[PDB]
Amino acid sequence: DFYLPGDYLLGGLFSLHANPMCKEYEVKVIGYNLMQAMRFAVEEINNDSSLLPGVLLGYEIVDVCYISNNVQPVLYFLAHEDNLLPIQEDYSNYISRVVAVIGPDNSESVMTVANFLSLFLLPQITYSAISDELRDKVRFPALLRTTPSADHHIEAMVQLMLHFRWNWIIVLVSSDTYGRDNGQLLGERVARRDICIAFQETLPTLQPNQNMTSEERQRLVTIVDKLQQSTARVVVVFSPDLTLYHFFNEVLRQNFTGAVWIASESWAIDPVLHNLTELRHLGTFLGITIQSVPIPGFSEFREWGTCNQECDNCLNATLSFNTILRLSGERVVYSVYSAVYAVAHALHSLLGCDKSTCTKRVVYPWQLLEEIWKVNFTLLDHQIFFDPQGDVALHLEIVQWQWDRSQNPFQSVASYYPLQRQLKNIQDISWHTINNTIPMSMCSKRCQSGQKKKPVGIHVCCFECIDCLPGTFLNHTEDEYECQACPNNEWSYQSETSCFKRQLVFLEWHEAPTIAVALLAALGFLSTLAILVIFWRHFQTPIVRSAGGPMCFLMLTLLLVAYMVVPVYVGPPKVSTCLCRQALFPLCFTICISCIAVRSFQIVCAFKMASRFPRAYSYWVRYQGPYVSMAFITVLKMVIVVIGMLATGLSPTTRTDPDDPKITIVSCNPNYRNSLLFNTSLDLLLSVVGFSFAYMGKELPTNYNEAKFITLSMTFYFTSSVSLCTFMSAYSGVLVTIVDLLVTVLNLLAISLGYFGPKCYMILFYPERNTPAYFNSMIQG
Amino acid sequence: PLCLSQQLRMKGDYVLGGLFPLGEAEEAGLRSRTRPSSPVCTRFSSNGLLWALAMKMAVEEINNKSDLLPGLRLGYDLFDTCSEPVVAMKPSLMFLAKAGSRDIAAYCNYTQYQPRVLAVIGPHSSELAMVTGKFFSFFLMPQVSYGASMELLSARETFPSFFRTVPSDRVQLTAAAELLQEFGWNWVAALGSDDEYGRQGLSIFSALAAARGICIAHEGLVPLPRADDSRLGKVQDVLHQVNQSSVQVVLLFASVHAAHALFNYSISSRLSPKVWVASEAWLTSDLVMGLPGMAQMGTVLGFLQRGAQLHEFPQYVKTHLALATDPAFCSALGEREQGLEEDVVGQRCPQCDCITLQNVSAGLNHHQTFSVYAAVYSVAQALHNTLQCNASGCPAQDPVKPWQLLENMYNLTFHVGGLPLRFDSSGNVDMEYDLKLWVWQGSVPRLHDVGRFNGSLRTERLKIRWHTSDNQKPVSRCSRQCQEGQVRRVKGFHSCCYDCVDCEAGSYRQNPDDIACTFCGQDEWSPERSTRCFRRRSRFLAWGEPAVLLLLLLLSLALGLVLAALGLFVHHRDSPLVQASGGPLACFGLVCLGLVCLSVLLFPGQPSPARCLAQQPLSHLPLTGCLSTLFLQAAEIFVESELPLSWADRLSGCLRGPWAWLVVLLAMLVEVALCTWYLVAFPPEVVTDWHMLPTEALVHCRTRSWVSFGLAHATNATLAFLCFLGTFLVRSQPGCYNRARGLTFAMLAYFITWVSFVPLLANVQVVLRPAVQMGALLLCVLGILAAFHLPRCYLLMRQPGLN
Repeated sequence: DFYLPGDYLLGGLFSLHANPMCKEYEVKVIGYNLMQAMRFAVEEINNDSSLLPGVLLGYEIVDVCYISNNVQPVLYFLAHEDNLLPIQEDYSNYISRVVAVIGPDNSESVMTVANFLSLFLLPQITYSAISDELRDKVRFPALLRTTPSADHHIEAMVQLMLHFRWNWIIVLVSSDTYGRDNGQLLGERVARRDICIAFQETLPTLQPNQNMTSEERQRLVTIVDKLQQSTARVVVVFSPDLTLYHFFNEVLRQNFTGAVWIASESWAIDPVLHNLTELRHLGTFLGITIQSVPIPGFSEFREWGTCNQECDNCLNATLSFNTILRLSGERVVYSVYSAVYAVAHALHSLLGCDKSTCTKRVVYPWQLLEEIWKVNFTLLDHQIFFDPQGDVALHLEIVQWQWDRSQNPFQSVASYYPLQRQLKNIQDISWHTINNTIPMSMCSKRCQSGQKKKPVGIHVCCFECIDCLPGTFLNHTEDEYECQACPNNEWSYQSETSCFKRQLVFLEWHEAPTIAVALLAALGFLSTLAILVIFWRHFQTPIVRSAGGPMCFLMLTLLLVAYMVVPVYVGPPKVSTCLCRQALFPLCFTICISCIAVRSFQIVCAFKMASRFPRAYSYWVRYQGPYVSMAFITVLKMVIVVIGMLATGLSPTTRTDPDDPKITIVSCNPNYRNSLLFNTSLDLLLSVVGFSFAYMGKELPTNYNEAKFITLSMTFYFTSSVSLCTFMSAYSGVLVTIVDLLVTVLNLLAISLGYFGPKCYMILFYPERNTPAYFNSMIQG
Repeated sequence: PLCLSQQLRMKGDYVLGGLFPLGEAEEAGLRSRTRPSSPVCTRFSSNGLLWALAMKMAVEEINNKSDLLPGLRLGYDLFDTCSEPVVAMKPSLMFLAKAGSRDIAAYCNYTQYQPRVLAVIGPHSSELAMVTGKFFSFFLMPQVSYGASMELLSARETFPSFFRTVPSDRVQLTAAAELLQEFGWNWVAALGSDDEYGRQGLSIFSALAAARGICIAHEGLVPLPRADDSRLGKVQDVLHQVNQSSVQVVLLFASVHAAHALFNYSISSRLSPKVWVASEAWLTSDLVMGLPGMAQMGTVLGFLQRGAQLHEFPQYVKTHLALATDPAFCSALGEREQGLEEDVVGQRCPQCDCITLQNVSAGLNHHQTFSVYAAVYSVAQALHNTLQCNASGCPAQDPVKPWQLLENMYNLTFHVGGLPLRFDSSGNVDMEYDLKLWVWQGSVPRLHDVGRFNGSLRTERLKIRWHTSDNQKPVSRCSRQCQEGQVRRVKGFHSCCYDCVDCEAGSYRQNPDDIACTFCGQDEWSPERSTRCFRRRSRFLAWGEPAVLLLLLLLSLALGLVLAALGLFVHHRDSPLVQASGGPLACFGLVCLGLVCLSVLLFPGQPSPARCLAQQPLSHLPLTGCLSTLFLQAAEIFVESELPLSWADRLSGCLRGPWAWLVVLLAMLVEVALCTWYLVAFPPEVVTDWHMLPTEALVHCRTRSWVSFGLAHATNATLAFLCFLGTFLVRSQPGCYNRARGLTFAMLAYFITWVSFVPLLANVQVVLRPAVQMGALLLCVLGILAAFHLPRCYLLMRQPGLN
């Protein structure tokens, strides 16, 4: 069970026990299983006549004892039958007693043996070691391998992680070199693949024989409590099963229910951990192993019953766990069996056998290495060829840990092709979710439409979701990370990753208030036209003339402009209509008010004040003091207009209506409120001063009645201005322009139908007042 | 040709072994392994030969010395390592073959084994250290290394025969962690070389971070300079993390090349300066001292080994090279060493030995030599003790086997150059360290001492410049054991430490463990840093509000004056003046003042939506009726003032009787009509806002549009304005107080009040909006009496008195 003579032997280094004498160590069923696998491989090769006619192969296994018995195995190998190994510079002339050694399973022991073998350049196929260092060939020329590297395992792991959408993971790696190396590899693999580790922390070693030392006890308590505190519920673990036993025991005692534990090869499949059969309450356990077509006739071989070369009770443990092994269908046995067959095929080609008779040429080790580096052969419908870096294209496979003792303790979920570097054929997988769903494991829920995502913590996976304010829309189209503004008429609101529209609003002619005021102004303008027609029709009277004579028409003429301007208020508040309303309408309004004000001023002066300063008022009237005064008023208003234009913006402003963005008031000026106040305060002052003077001269002339009209106009304009003030102070958002047009007509009518209209009214009702004699008597009195 | 290879062995009695890099294997054979042959190492190295000469000096010293190993001389088996296990393992296998043979047996037992050398002066490179130590451990041959520093080599289950000097990376890493702990630097991001050195140091430092307390922030590796050049890109990412983690301290356990690449990129990218806790592999190497601009990259400070330099070494090296030039001595030693292993030593060529004294006379004062020197003494002393020798000879009964040393090499005390070194159980001596800085003065970083390390740090922060400004120590701390109120976002590469964030206003925390400031309903009120949602208090137009109380008092005053006036009106019925002021229409007006009091009085207290609906319209109602009475009087006065004669008489006749009351009730009807109209259009309702102010829930009579109320009031206001136009023009009565002027003050003040308080009402805050509204009607109604009826009373209580 450990030796077989032959012509060209095949050394073996199976690890029989774990945790010189080495049967005191804990027995490992897998070690003897793999030993029997290699035995079956060599036996089948020798039985066959096609593979190698005659030229009997030979084997010999020396237990490696995990890490303890590494040097002695190889030294006994590559040594003469008398156990003397000479030292030479050139070893091309050395006949090592074993052509090629197999067996080193632990990566560290694999390196330890491979150093010496590279010294002698002995072929060495490692059947289970995984560390990526062995990929390097400058360090290990003769370290062929028939199981994929750890990088392929980690890629399968991360592709499984992606397929179920878990970007928030946790990593637990033992202290030994294996754990740290696999952890670094997973970190570098996931830092690029959208997945962010919640936290990677070391798992202290706990041997089964260990008495669970205290410091380790509270360290592990820290580990588990941090685990359950966090939100990542996919826990990838890289550690030998020996420590996993204690770790899982303690965590199970700790009530950590929701968790998806990913296992590494080291313990992805192993009878020791499977036999616990009490982990159904910790969720689902996944791992990665290597799948291959089952050896056709190896289980029947199994069931059949140098230092530390032999073992004590390996067969008893194998018989105990035979049910699991047969149901589980051990597959690393294929790894070692294919390694033995690759060595056999290399020895076959090297001997150049003609398929019927072989020349038993003395074979050097390095020659077999050169020939084995290129074997290309079928094996149970699996192609065996080594890539230039010493590795075979052997299908990995995701293993779901099924507790049910019915059959198949290990379940095949996903198949991972290394040549394509892709994990696929993911069959149905049951979980720990109550509905048999895919367990969630994410750092933060994806933000709903309309909110930006701003990162939280160092990791780029998760963020806080914030509904970016109105006018800013989630730019998921280009940059989903940060929300972006939505300028111009486009306007967004809370959330709403898509903007809305702003409608500019101005003064139209359809709104019922607009129609009503337009009709009011049309009636007023028709009244003004009738007043003008009567005035021109009765210029012979002293009522028409004393209102200004021909110059009175000018007021009326200028008055016409305002009515013409009245619609000019309606229409888009573009630069043109704006400049019109800002330059000429104030001109009319002002001259219209001020000429009447000066009329009253001089009427009362000739009545009352002129006597106070007779010479002064006479010299003033020399150049038409009244006409001089309101000429200066026209000049002052021109000054106000130009100053307002200089200090104020002609162009309109589409100021957002506070009621809703979709309505935006196109105010003809940025601050037409205060600008209008500055323009019309002078009008108010002039009107009130004229009213006060008329009130002083309230002794209205019998035929002139200047008070009865002028005072009405002035008081009602004062009230109108205050009404406009109140409406602004309320600031009815919409309709400001239409009410302003209402008010413009309001004061226009104030002047027109408060002063001029009554003149025509009395002219038509009775002409006696127009009698020149009565007019002169009234002037005197 | 210099005589070196001949000197690279000596016979002695208990031959030592050497595994040094006297050469550097060319970078072809290492890659070209198709034939089983070790690559040659023709390329010469200086430090390797210096170390070999140091071993030679130590051996010659012990042999010459009398009290140490009397009568027993020690030899050499100087063999090259070429910094490559493939070519360094053949000499190792040679060291353990057999006494004077070339075959290494594979017997199960090693107790009966008799190797050729007694011990090995272990290699320098730690990969070589691991490989050769794994090989030597089984055969229990004491291997003392002079340059190995990886911590695994101290694992005395797989390396039981390793007795390195040059303490491991563990000790300097503990020194760095202790420095961080005593400088309060929990939040530290530790980098490492991609090679095994960096990863090993990083793992040890993770364990030390867990133990001491400092919380790792970013645990990455910096790739070595390689032909891929994607390394450079990767560095940026690693470097980027240092920027992102917000760390002022970074542990760089990188080798000289890796740290060189890191710092070159850091300068080239304008990286923010920070403390750079260094390592012995780069803290002094010139390849990182030469980089331009490095002075502006924070304070570089790290622990460097302390140990007496092997003085009197330069003279010995110069003398030995010169004597190796001398033909006589070379020929003599060649004759002495004939047919033996004097040729199998490394660099055995002529040219392999033919060099110039300047070829090696550069690192003559190299700190590694002492280690090599120390190593020999160690084994010397070890041997001196395992033979139980004393001063002036010793029995030396049987050739001592190496495992005898193994037994009698642990916890050994030997003095090297006056330094009493001593191994520990793990086999590594404990030498102290000193904190070397990188103070810059002229772009030539000078390193100076800050504090020493005897296993416990003795720093003194005062000396370190700390760059930054005002030599402020860069604080890189992590919020640990923070205030419970904040929300706790766990950070760090390990779960260690966390960021604490004060919660926002309006959002509470369900439990301390949860990681979100939960947002509760507006019914509760949540200020900053409150894990709870606190209910507010109702805020309304209560009868007890100070403004509301003042308004109630004003209403009481108004009621009193109204009752006084109406008592005078009920009494003075016969007097023509009372009637001429309005008659029983003015009685309707005075009771309408009382009724507008009875109307406006619905505002204060707990408001109901129904109260909002039914309050303001019936509020305008009685005031509207009384003001309609006022309008009757004013219009009659205006018609009297006009002079149409016939029209005045007709209007007086029409208005004296039926039309007066008809118009009064028509005004009442119009008021109720527009009341119903607005109630259909914009009926105000009681609504509650909780976000208007934080600590209270503002329940108040929200108005759908104050424009509707404005128009409802404006009905009576426009009647007021019509009578105002009718009455203002009237000139004062000749020799008598004018009647029209009473109405004139009345309505003019009424406008001055309402036109005024509409904007004042709009400006004021929402809940007082009804409050001042109260006052409005009060002031409003007050106005009338203060400007309409006060003269009426004045006369009535003075009309009898005047006459």
